[PDB]
Amino acid sequence: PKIETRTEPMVINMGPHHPSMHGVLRLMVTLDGEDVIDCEPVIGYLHRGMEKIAENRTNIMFIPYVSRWDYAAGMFNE
Amino acid sequence: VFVLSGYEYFLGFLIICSLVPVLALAASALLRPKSGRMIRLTTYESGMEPIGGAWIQFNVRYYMFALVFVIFDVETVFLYPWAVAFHQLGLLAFIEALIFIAILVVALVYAWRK
Amino acid sequence: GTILPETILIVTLLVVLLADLIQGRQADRWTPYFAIVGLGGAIATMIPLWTQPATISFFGSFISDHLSLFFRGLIALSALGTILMSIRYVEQTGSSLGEFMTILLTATVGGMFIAGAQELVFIFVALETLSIASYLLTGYTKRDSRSNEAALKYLLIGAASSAIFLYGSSLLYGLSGGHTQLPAIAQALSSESLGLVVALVFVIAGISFKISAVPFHQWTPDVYEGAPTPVVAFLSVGSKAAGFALAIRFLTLAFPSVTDQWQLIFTVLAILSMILGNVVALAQTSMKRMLAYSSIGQAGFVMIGFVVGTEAGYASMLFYLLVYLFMNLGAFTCVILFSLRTGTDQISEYAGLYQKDPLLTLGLSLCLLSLGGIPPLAGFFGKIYLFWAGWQAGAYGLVLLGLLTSVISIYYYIRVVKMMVVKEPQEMSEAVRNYPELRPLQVGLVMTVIATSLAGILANPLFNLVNTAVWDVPQ
Amino acid sequence: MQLTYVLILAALLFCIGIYGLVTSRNAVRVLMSIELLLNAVNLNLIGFANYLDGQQIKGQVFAVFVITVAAAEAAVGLAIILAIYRNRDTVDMEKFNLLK
Amino acid sequence: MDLATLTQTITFFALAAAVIIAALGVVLLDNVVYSAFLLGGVFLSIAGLYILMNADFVSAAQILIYVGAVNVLILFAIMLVNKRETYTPVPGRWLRQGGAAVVSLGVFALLTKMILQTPWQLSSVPPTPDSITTIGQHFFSDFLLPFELASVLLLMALIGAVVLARRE
Amino acid sequence: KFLNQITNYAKEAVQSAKYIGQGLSVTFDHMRRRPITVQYPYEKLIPS
Amino acid sequence: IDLQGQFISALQSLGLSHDLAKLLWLPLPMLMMLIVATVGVLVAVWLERKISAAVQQRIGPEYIGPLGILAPLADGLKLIFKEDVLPANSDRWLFTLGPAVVVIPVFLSYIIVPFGQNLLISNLAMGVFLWIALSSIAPIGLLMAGYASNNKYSLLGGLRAAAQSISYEIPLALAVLAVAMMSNGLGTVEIVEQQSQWNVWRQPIGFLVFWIAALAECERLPFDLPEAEEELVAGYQTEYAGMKFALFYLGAYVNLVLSALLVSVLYFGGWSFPIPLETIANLLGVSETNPFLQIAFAVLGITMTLIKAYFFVFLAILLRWTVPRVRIDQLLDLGWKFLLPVGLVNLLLTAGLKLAFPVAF
Ligand SMILES: CCCCCCCCCCCCCCCCCC(=O)OC[C@H](CO[C@@H]1O[C@H](CO[C@H]2O[C@H](CO)[C@H](O)[C@H](O)[C@H]2O)[C@H](O)[C@H](O)[C@H]1O)OC(=O)CCCCCCCCCCCCCCCCC
Ligand SMILES: CCCCCCCCCCCCCCCCCC(=O)OC[C@H](CO[C@@H]1O[C@H](CO[C@H]2O[C@H](CO)[C@H](O)[C@H](O)[C@H]2O)[C@H](O)[C@H](O)[C@H]1O)OC(=O)CCCCCCCCCCCCCCCCC
Ligand SMILES: CCCCCCCCCCCCCCCC(=O)OC[C@H](CO[C@@H]1O[C@H](CS(=O)(=O)O)[C@@H](O)[C@H](O)[C@H]1O)OC(=O)CCCCCCCCCCCCCCC
Ligand SMILES: CCCCCCCCCCCCCCCCCC(=O)O[C@@H](COC(=O)CCCCCCCCCCCCCCC)COP(=O)(O)OC[C@H](O)CO
Repeated sequence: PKIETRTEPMVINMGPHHPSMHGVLRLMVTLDGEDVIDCEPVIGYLHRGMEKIAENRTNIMFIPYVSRWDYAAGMFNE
Repeated sequence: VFVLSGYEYFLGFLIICSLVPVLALAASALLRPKSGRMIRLTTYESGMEPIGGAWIQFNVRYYMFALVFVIFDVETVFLYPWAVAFHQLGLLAFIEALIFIAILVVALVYAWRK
Repeated sequence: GTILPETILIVTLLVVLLADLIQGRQADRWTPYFAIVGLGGAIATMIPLWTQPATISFFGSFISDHLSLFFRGLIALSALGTILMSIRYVEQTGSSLGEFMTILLTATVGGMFIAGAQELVFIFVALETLSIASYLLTGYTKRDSRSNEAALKYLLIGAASSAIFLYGSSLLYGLSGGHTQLPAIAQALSSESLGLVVALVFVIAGISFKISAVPFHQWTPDVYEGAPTPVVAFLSVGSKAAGFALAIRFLTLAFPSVTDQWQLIFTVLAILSMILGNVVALAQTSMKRMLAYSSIGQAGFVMIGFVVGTEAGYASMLFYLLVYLFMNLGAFTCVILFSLRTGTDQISEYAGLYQKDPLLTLGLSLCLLSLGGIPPLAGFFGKIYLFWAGWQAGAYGLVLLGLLTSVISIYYYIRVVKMMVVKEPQEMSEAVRNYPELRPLQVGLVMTVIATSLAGILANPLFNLVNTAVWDVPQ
Repeated sequence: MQLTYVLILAALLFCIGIYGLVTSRNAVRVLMSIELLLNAVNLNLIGFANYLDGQQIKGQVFAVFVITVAAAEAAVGLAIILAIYRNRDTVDMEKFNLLK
Repeated sequence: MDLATLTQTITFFALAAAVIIAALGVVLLDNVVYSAFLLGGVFLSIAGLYILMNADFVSAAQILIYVGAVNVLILFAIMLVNKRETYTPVPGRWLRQGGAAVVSLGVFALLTKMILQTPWQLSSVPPTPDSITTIGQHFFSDFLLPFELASVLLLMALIGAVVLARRE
Repeated sequence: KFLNQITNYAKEAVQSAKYIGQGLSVTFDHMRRRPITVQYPYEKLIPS
Repeated sequence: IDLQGQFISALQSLGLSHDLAKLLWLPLPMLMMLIVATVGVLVAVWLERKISAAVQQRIGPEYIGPLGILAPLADGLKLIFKEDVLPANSDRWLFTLGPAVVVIPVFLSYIIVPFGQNLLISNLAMGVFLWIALSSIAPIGLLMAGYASNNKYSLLGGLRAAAQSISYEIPLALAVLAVAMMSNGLGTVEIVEQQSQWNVWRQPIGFLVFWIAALAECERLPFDLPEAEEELVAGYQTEYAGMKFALFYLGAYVNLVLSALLVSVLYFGGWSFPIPLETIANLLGVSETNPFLQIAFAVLGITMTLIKAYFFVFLAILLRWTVPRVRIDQLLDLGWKFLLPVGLVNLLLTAGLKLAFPVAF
């Protein structure tokens, strides 16, 4: 029922469920006593395949699609 | 013999207050869905699976902050009857309590300097 | 009320703070001095109140008679001798020196307070002040596993001994109505009962832990190997001083001398100490462990001073307890000086030291022979007075055992002088074959060695002192 | 509720603390047993103060001091245990024997 | 023969049973954290026993220090030293276990005989209710040396413990 | 050397107190304005 | 009036063993204080949700009751009916006990909340000191909620919670110390009856220290570290589902009404409509046995206590949305580096002013 502390660098998973507005990013980060040794960001939880779609849609068919890459401002990418 | 006046209420109220959680948590147990056993029973790791190993990388970060707390927790116990009885004492007790507090201040400075 | 008897302790107390704040600001400091100066001032503060005033009490909670001054000066001198040895020792280790001298001076303050304390609460507080600082000093070199295991062992034994002593103190407070005072308990209970015997044995269990009386001895051989060697030097002189002071002030003055079953108990413990601590010391390979068992044996010797208490056994005990300071400070200074240079090792590595370093040999052999009881030397007269104070009372068996154990001790004390002198250039140990070729260490070594060789024949000036101190023990 | 009952209870707590201090193998449990022992002592002191010396209570101040110093000795003992653990990497009290 | 004394007896025996069971759990249980919490249970029961003995200040002080400071320290340290407990059984165990058991039972019987035999001086005068002002008077009149030396005790304990548990 | 550190500490503490008092006043002022909430089920927002 | 006198007398009129009547009365105040504590919890939840909405140009709950009055009732009844979960390898008995050890001593500290004289459960001799001692059991509850979890996420939250609740216990005691210096004692009624014509005007530093320490009891968004959602998900609470989580949700607002009432009684006083009311001899009222004047002054005292408790509840749930959070290390520097020195300084200052000017102290 416990976690068995041991003198190593600890790896914590700030996984895909970010209770914030910073999308879905995994960020497996290790730390040695309130530091950061190195983090491995695990992106890709929102790869829907826009590049392969764009090859099969005409321009006016694709222009509604573009407002998604970088949501916000959905007019730069337009 | 017992001459502590006010006690009668601390025992009865201790009972009636300890009865609040063990009654609400039993009323909730009577009327609530049954089991949810299979995979409801895992540990929340932001949706992913626990990485394995699962240690903490022990730190003295929270032993020293409890050592220094024990020290001054004892200090307050030593200082309470001095403050409550500061009327009958007068001077020459302020001097001794002041020596006590100065020693504890040097202790705090030592803990704060490292 | 009458805080004058405290201007000896508060001085040292001030040093504890001043040799601490300077370590907060500087961290590379010369606190070894103004700590020697602090103890020197604390000792010089005793001359005004050694003979000038009569015996005084703080509030009944502390007494400053001549016996108290004797033991306070004894513990202060032990701390002064330990500060000298521990300068280049804990500095050679990657550790601080101010945070060590504060602990050492606090242990000294506790030992000095427990000497003149005559109340249950204050006795407990002084004893625990000594014990906590003893644990902290034992586990100081936190890099070595032996030091940590020794500190853990010593703490687990000493805390249990203190719990037993506290149970005895609570029983003693409950038997005699209230009266946390010591002299007000003798007036209350003046008859042997089961409660009084149980309180007596439970106090003895916590006294013998301090003075190393067997079967309450089994920690010194494991603590002397573990602790830093200057901590061991302070622990074999100052801790026994405090323990014997507390035993005299407690047993004689609190436990109504009508219940002198403690004389039987201490006869048992002294016989057992003499027999064990000298027989087992005979088969040892390290110098610190040998000195541990030797220290047990010497405590057994001292315990025939106040087991026949006759105003001459007390004086014999005090004189041997004073000479033991010069013997053991000088026997530990040479051990430190050898383990510093190259050795860092045991008895077998002493072989051939007469060629490379003759001063260390001439200083260590003198102290080992003094411990053995060799004529003119501080130890011979100490032991002769211990043995005659034992015959003059009627304890034939105790003295006839002390003599045989003195021979057993001469054997393994001269076995070290064997290695130090005998060897030719082909029989030097590997630690002497490459022996190299720190001023306070030498100036403490020379002083303790010239004291252990002259305080034997120039003993008359420090027999009147012992007698005026003994005049205060009740009987 | 008599003095003899409180004293027998304190003696029995002393007994249990001794058993735990000698038998237990983990290293923090011996410290907890020492705390049990000191509580068995404080109970004696408070019982004596309540029954024998009830006006100028002197066992209660002595008990305050005992509690203070039990806290201090615990603060030092856990430090000693952390130091020995940092090097031996265990708390098995049957592995701190550097002797024969 | 009263309703007050009946409550003071029932509560005393309830707290005594709690003390015995929790103190046996501290030393017998195989898991160490259960012992760490039953220790706070012991301390709370003894704090109640103090209140039942007209000592209201020292009970609150015990709750502050033992089940509020020493217990939290013990819980932290028990967490710091978790390594899944691979204790291999040692042969010379039944010897020391049996010795501890017999010496404990013998010492307890001896103490019980001593307690039931000696004639304590009960001094039937009701105690004082204002038990904290008296403790305040004794810190600076009678117990001035211990009150003053406890400060240096705490300082040396802090110094030494920071030195031992430091990280370098 | 040591007085400049203390005067900087004071100039930081009093600044942190004023910059909390200002925010407290701003928030206590905010609760006088009419809520901009468009209480949907009974105050539906007419589209463009 | 002395309702206790009438109750015990009318109960002894029909026999029933007069000494037993005094035992048959304890449940009456022992549950009146429970009632007022539960109503205070409902009020605190409602005030938080409706004041955070006003601060942000918003509207709180309005479709539950008339004004969202039934919002705390719904939020509690939901958590009652929720399925409780106990994860795979978590302990089974320290799990369901953490949320109860963090709650029982928060309720028990209501013995000393006066609400006017003779209107409190058994004014105790230890009073505020008993509360200082009882407020040290919750860290055991947080360590228990963290140790009994297979989630290393939540053990790290239990540790940083138990390490914050002990950081703000020394200054919280050094402020009550300076108050008890002036108060001549520790009982709350005896602490407040020194206001006979307020301690905030003579302890202007101890008030600040006490209030900051009480707000830093893992309570408010100034700190609320184990509840700081963004940095870590709920800390130790991240695994409690039904009533076990409602015990945390509840033991954190009762621990706020309690602190508001305590600041009121220590530094302001649950009595004393500001003028020295009991010097209303100008209406020639024989207070002593006036059958009413008694009830009128009772109502005045209750209202004057609740005004100054609501003042601080309001100010706390206003600072929640005004002060930015501190990481954990800027937090542990408030205690032990700013609040502990200033607490000691305030204690020494009160001592010096009490020794020099024994009048007004
Ligand atoms: C969720 C939160 C809210 C929920 C409500 C709580 C649930 C209870 C609902 C029932 C409400 C009906 C009760 C009517 C209130 C009048 C009763 C009263 O005042 O009774 C008062 C008496 C007084 O007691 C006596 O009071 C005497 C004198 O008053 C003293 O009171 C203080 C002590 O000194 C003052 O300092 C004062 O100067 C002093 O003289 C003596 O002290 C006696 O020793 C003492 O026994 O106590 C008593 O029985 C009172 C005991 C019952 C407590 C209930 C009080 C509820 C608060 C209602 C306040 C109404 C405000 C105005 C209402 C109209 C709107 C404008
Ligand atoms: C056979 C089966 C039996 C099973 C038993 C179970 C069944 C239960 C029975 C019925 C349930 C009734 C429950 C409540 C009834 C009310 C009882 C009461 O009135 O009890 C009266 C009690 C008792 O105290 C009173 O106390 C005084 C008497 O002195 C004595 O009273 C106390 C007890 O001794 C103290 O010790 C005091 O020092 C002592 O001297 C008074 O004059 C009365 O006599 C006395 O009764 O009142 C107090 O305790 C003060 C606490 C109340 C104060 C109210 C302040 C109210 C708060 C405001 C409300 C709004 C809050 C909402 C906002 C909140 C936001 C923070
Ligand atoms: C004047 C009052 C008189 C009575 C008052 C009682 C109030 C509380 C109890 C309500 C009556 C039913 C209780 C039975 C317990 C239980 O849950 O059984 C299990 C069944 C579940 O159904 C069952 O579900 C079961 C599976 S499961 O476990 O629920 O998933 C399944 O086995 C079963 O066949 C299926 O039917 O559930 C019920 O019977 C009721 C549970 C929920 C009822 C909530 C009522 C809310 C009342 C609170 C608000 C009132 C305000 C204050 C009033 C004082
Ligand atoms: C922090 C966690 C807890 C730590 C400590 C827990 C330990 C509990 C504390 C122990 C409390 C001590 C013992 C209580 C003493 C009971 C007897 C007593 O107190 O005497 C009083 C009277 O005692 C009683 O009458 C109380 C007995 C009843 C208490 C029983 C508990 C009540 C249970 C709930 C009520 C149920 C009622 C319905 C039952 C049918 C004295 O009266 P007084 O204060 O007025 O002083 C003067 C006196 O009136 C005359 O001179």
